[PDB]
Amino acid sequence: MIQRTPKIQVYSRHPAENGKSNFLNCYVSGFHPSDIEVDLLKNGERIEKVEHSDLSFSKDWSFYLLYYTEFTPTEKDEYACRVNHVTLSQPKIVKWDRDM
Amino acid sequence: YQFGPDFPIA
Amino acid sequence: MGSHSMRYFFTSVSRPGRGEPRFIAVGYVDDTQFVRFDSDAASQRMEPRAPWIEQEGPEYWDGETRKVKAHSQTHRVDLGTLRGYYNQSEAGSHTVQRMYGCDVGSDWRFLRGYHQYAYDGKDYIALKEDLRSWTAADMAAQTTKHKWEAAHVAEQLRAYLEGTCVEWLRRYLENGKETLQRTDAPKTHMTHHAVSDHEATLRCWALSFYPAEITLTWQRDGEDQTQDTELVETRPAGDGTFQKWAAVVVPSGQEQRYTCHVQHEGLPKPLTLRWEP
Ligand SMILES: [Br-]
Repeated sequence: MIQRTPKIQVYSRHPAENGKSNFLNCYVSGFHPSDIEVDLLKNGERIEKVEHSDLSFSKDWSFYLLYYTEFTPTEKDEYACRVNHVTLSQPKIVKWDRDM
Repeated sequence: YQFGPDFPIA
Repeated sequence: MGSHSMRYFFTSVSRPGRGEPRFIAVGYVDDTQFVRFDSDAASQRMEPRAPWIEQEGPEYWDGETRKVKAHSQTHRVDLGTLRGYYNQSEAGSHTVQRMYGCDVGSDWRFLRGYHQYAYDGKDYIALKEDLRSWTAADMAAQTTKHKWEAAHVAEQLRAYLEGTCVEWLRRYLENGKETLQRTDAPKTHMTHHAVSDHEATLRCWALSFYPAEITLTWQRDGEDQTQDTELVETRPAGDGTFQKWAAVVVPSGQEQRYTCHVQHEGLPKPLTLRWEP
């Protein structure tokens, strides 16, 4: 079987400003097969109220999903996306960088 | 509006 | 306005340990999802995912649910068939994907149709652009091709793709026009990040745009530059719009030589951004 590992971007919907409500996105794409686990973390802890898009795929058959949650960013809170997929020997954690 | 009434099996 | 598409995407994943395949179907007009079906959801119905489809009446929802359920059963069968064609074990999970749809051009008439099918994430069989002939990747797909030729499947699909498909695409485009026929041009800006005493990164941002197609390119003194650049994949904002950025690393003090050029359907002429602070 072709196995393709996920690309991951972690980003806010709006420009980040401390104290103002926003949405934190984890966009996973380019993967195959479709089974994938994705959590959003705040200070290393799993966020419960995370939703995701309906599974779709690109021109090359690879899958993509957006996972997201409301959040109110601050100066010292750290956020990240944690992904597991059959192609990863351990979960991959990608930290949110507000300039990316 | 989807194609119908069904797709043929492979 | 410009060209438009209607597309349906279907994924089925076998569950060899217990039960039926997982089946997920999504429908789009352009870059806007408007319907979903998920075999694991409670409704067991085709469901709306844009406001402008909610006005369709019960005969529409019953018909779409009927079709999508039948399709799921076809993929259920195919998963068994293909496991046999490929002499695979009953133990593993496998995947079927199908996409089909139609485009209308700038004249608002039929432009093209498509129907493609994949097994385990690889091409299996596809309708050619002529809507009359099939591309089969291997001898398993060749068997399917002979099945579908004998059953005149291409004729049936062509009739849908040239007629019904574009008639419903045009209906959706009108009923959803407030959003579907609005172009949202990218909101652009540039940021500046020192990387050392001698170099800086310029990052050109395109935000809140629709449709998704966009081109960002850097120029130095009016000539395209790809060396020392980075471009991220276009990504969904979550509110139906998209985002992208491109960046270039430049000698500090020379920022003003560099221009970011942004092309998008919502922009009558391309935008040019320059750091002159
Ligand atoms: Br299973």
